[PDB]
Amino acid sequence: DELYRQSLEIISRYLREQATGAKDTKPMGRSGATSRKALETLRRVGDGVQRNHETAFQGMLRKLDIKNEDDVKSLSRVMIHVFSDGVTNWGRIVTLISFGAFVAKHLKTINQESCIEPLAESITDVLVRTKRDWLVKQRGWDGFVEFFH
Ligand SMILES: Cc1cc(OCCCc2c3n(c4c(-c5c(C)nn(C)c5C)c(Cl)ccc24)CCCN(c2cccc4c(C(=O)O)cn(C)c24)C3=O)cc(C)c1Cl
Repeated sequence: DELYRQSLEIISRYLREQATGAKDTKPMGRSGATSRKALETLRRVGDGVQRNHETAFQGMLRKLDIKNEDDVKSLSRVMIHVFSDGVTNWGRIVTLISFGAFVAKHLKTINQESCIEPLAESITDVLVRTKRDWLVKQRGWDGFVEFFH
């Protein structure tokens, strides 16, 4: 119940603060410090990988044809297909979240900023439902931060 809350918190914060250039006006909620270290890891690595995959991400966005929140409810299935099953590791996870961050930037640009919030949820939903057991075998986000030092 709570690990989903933690992950969702991190992703929503990262996506918003990537979309807007701001750094939030408060700290984090319950389990806040681990979530902060995760968010700063994201700050570094997400921008790096987004720069590396600018071409593929930008062409995919060119395809995705996103207009409103209904598009958000219809994109989760493409996200699931691309993230699917097979090789599981932290790099693919940060890549998931990083494409979420680019999508959030774009949504703010088209003034459809309100769609950033369901997006994160969808990401987070797909993130837990598909990797839950493995995440606990990584003691959650602890495996994340320690991996990326
Ligand atoms: C529609 C949508 C999806 C989203 O993300 C879904 C998963 C992330 C993603 C992947 N990929 C994406 C691509 C993409 C496509 C399609 N083609 N190319 C060349 C790229 C870069 C795009 Cl454009 C956007 C997101 C992703 C494919 C290549 C990277 N990867 C990958 C595959 C296999 C092994 C490894 C690997 C290792 O070695 O362990 C490390 N990673 C990075 C690997 C992906 O799973 C997110 C949101 C919010 C939305 Cl709404």
